[PDB]
Order: sequence, then structure tokens, then C-alpha cells
Amino acid sequence: HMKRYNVITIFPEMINEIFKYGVLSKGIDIGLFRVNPINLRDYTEDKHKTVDDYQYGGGHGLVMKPEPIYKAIADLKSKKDTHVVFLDPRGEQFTQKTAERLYNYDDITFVCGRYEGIDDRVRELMADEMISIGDFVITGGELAAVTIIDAVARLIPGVLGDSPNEESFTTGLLEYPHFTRPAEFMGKKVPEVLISGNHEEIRRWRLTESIKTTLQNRPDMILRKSLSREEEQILWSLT
Amino acid sequence: HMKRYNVITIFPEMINEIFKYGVLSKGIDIGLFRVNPINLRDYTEDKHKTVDDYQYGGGHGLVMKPEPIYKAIADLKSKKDTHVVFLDPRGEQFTQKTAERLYNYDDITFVCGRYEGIDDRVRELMADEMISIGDFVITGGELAAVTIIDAVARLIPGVLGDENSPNEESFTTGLLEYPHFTRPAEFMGKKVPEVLISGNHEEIRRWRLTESIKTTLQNRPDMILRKSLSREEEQILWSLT
Ligand SMILES: C[S@@+](CC[C@H](N)C(=O)[O-])C[C@H]1O[C@@H](n2cnc3c(N)ncnc32)[C@H](O)[C@@H]1O
Ligand SMILES: C[S@@+](CC[C@H](N)C(=O)[O-])C[C@H]1O[C@@H](n2cnc3c(N)ncnc32)[C@H](O)[C@@H]1O
Ligand SMILES: [Cl-]
Ligand SMILES: [Cl-]
Ligand SMILES: [Cl-]
Repeated sequence: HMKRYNVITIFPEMINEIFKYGVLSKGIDIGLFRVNPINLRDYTEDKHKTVDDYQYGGGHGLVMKPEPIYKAIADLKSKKDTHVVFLDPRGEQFTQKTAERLYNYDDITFVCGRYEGIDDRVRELMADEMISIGDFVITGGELAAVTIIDAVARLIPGVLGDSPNEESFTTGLLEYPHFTRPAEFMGKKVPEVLISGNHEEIRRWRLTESIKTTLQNRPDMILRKSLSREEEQILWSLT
Repeated sequence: HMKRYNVITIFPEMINEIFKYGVLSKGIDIGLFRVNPINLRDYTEDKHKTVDDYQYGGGHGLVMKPEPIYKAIADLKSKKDTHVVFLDPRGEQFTQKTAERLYNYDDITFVCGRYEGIDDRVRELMADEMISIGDFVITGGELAAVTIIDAVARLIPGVLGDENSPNEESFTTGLLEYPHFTRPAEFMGKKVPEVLISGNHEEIRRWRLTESIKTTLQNRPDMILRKSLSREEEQILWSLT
């Protein structure tokens, strides 16, 4: 089935503008997935059409009200089943494994907070899970939503050109360096093996550089990786 | 004099459109910072305006060419000193500590790749550092750039008003934050915790700190381990597990 990603946000047009750029917009154009911005302001009923108000506990910090977010999610669910993700720093830290897990859903609803956060009762009532884009804080869930959609949708066969099979994190490693023309640029030659080597020599050089980069930059990934005999010998030879 | 973030990208209009929205767009309006999309295609010099080409090593996977990126960065540097960040999965995993460190700079240039990545020679020549938005891969550096800018620019005093305080929030404190609530006091039979409605400032502080430690313990025990817990935090933790 076509993968669908609903984004509940006070800035739906931001979501539409973002997805008219790049390889992903072509996948939308041909129907491999679809992004569905939902205007949270459409689910207000008060005279001031209110989606945020002063929180409880003191001060004037703003928190997203529960009723509009509840109504927006219930509206989606009334038409078609969906998997509800609240974007929240308290959630699961988003990694390539998360993206592979979310890939299995055909219909995901992302709820975007603003200001101090989202009233936690509607999260308790409606969320299937919480996901954090990383160990940092941004002003809204919008950027976290589109980033996740990007990471998940690009795994749909046919979205990228004929590869996401050997890239960083997918392999449990950081990828080798890449180069293109010209062969010489400001005194730096492209490694000769990539110009004139055979397949196995290029594979060996890339695997070596990949392990090197991972050991130097992300030793924690090395510890988590189940190494092939060949990868382990290379790792030993750099230590 | 304000903070400036330049974004080298083949999609400058995407960057422009993103910062029309939300609290950051008001910060730009009153001149607390500025975002400058830099059109990488303006720095090609060949007849096909080429920013990417087939990589070396076999196949037709595309890699961003070194010359336009080099020319783009040297142009900025000829105008003003700037700190050059290559967006790349191999870089430092972006955290709140990273955002706090980058806040120090008054001018930051982000280099956005596409396709298989960026020719690593221009990275080696021009990058002051590489940063990864996280342990996953996206189609382009654009989203990583604007996300980092968001996390950094929101720390500029005055960008956020009374609507949110960045001094006490997730990760900044080493913890995950407590739950929040707003009107109405009762929603579908679920009541806002009474302490937030009628407790005093100290009672609210105690409850919030407890829920924060509980949430961090349940969701991110790794964060508990690396935080130097205060005497009070230590005891709350013990009075749980
Ligand atoms: C400024 S944040 C509120 C964060 C909250 N005060 C805290 O410290 O945990 C406003 C909105 O941005 C989104 N957001 C901010 N950081 C996020 C992150 N790391 N992961 C997912 N969403 C995030 C969330 O949807 C959140 O409701
Ligand atoms: C599809 S990625 C290529 C990544 C490379 N093939 C690898 O496996 O490491 C294309 C561009 O998106 C950006 N990008 C992808 N993932 C990123 C991340 N985790 N952090 C920062 N930038 C990222 C980079 O600028 C990169 O040049
Ligand atoms: Cl949850
Ligand atoms: Cl570097
Ligand atoms: Cl410690």
C-alpha cells in the first residue's frame, strides 16, 4: 500500500513547502508515498480559536491545549486506522533502527508541539509512542516530523535511484569517503585505487576506511557491531 | 551586530520558506539573527552548471563536486569570518551540548550535501568540523542545517519570550523534563495534577523534579548514569527504585 504520513501542526503550509524539494518530491509525484498536513487550528471551537494557553503551575509559558489535538487525531482515525507518534524529547531517540521499524506502518500520524510542549493528557489518551529527533531541543515538532518522514520514506523501493543498502548506520558503521571529478583538486588526488583498481581492491579500501572512520569518530558503534572475521582483522590492524 | 547562519544548498528557497514560520521567524524580523541561503548553483563555472557528478569507484551514484562548494565557501570567507560545518553522518552527533558550543560563534556556514555525499577533499580543505543530525540518514543536509539553526538560534536571549524558558528544559539540565498541562482543568475525565493547580511554588518544584527524574529513569536511564545528581536528586532517585 502507499505509505501515508499525517502531520498535525499549526503550520501545515510549511510541511507542504518542504516536500516539493529533492528526490522525495518525485516519489510523492508518482504515488510511492504521501504527506498529509493537518491544520490544527481547524479543530478549535472557541471564539479566540485557541490551540495553546498558559500552562498550569505558574508563569505564562504556553502549552498546546488537549482538545484540538484530540479532535484532529480522532478525525484521522474516524476515516482510516493510523499509528500515532507524539514528537517529544522524552521519546525514543530516533535512529536508523527506528526508521526501519516505522517503515512497516502504512499510516503514521505525527503530532507537532510548540512552545513548552503538549498537554500530557492528550498524549496519554492518544499516543501509541513518543519519539525524539535527538538529544536536543527545537522550537517545534515540524522539523522533527519531516526529518523522520525523509528518513523513512527514502527506504521505499523506487524512491531513490538504482543505494541505501550500504550506508552509514544501516551497516552499523560510518561510511567510507566519496570523491568525484576532477581527479586533482587543489593538490589533493583522488585515491588511485578508486580510479584504476578492480572491484575487490575498491571494496577492501572502502571497508578499511569505513572501519577507520568509525573507530576514530564513533568507537561506541564499533562496540555494538557484530564484526565479520575480515572486519575484525582490519580493526585489529588499526589498533 | 547579530548571529548569522549561511546555508550552502541547491535548494535556497527551501531554506527561505522554512524560516517564515514560528517564533524563529519573529526573531529574524526584529534582527536578533539572520539566515542566508547560499545558492550552490551560483558557484558553478562550467557550461552545464554542474554541482554533482558520477563518483569514482564504479557505478553512477552521484557525489557533490568539490569546486562549487569550495568557491561558495571562499566567497563567504572573503566577506566575513565564518565557522564551517559540513553536515555529514560521520560528524559529531548533534546534542544540546553541541548547540551550546555552536552558540558561541557569530557566523556559521552549513554545507548541505545530496545523493551519496560530498567529495571529501573539499571537506578536508574547508571544514572546521562535521556534524551529524543523528544516527540515521536523510536525503539531504537541508533539514539537518535548519534543525541545528533552530536549536542554536532559540538560545539567543529575546528570541523566546515568556512562552518558554530555555534554562530549564530537557537535555539542557541533563534530564528529561516533567509533564506539562494547560486549560481545561478536566479533560475527558482526566484531571490536571492538583499540585499544579493549587500547590505553592516549592511543592510544584518538588513534584516536577520528581516526575522529571521518574521519566528520565524510565525512558533514558543512560542519562541518569552520566548526570552528577544533586543531593536532593539522589534521594528522589533512591525513593523510587
Ligand atoms: C520547545 S519544545 C518543548 C520541550 C519541553 N519543554 C522539554 O524540555 O521537554 C516544543 C515542541 O517542539 C518539539 N520538539 C522539540 N525538541 C524535540 C525533540 N528533541 N524531539 C522531538 N520533538 C521535539 C516537540 O513537539 C515539542 O512539543
Ligand atoms: C543520502 S546522504 C549521503 C550519506 C552517505 N552516503 C553515508 O552513508 O554516510 C546525502 C546528504 O544528506 C546529508 N545527511 C544525511 N544524513 C545526515 C546526517 N545524519 N547528519 C547530517 N547530514 C546528513 C549530508 O549532507 C549528505 O551529504
Ligand atoms: Cl507513549
Ligand atoms: Cl572535519
Ligand atoms: Cl556521574
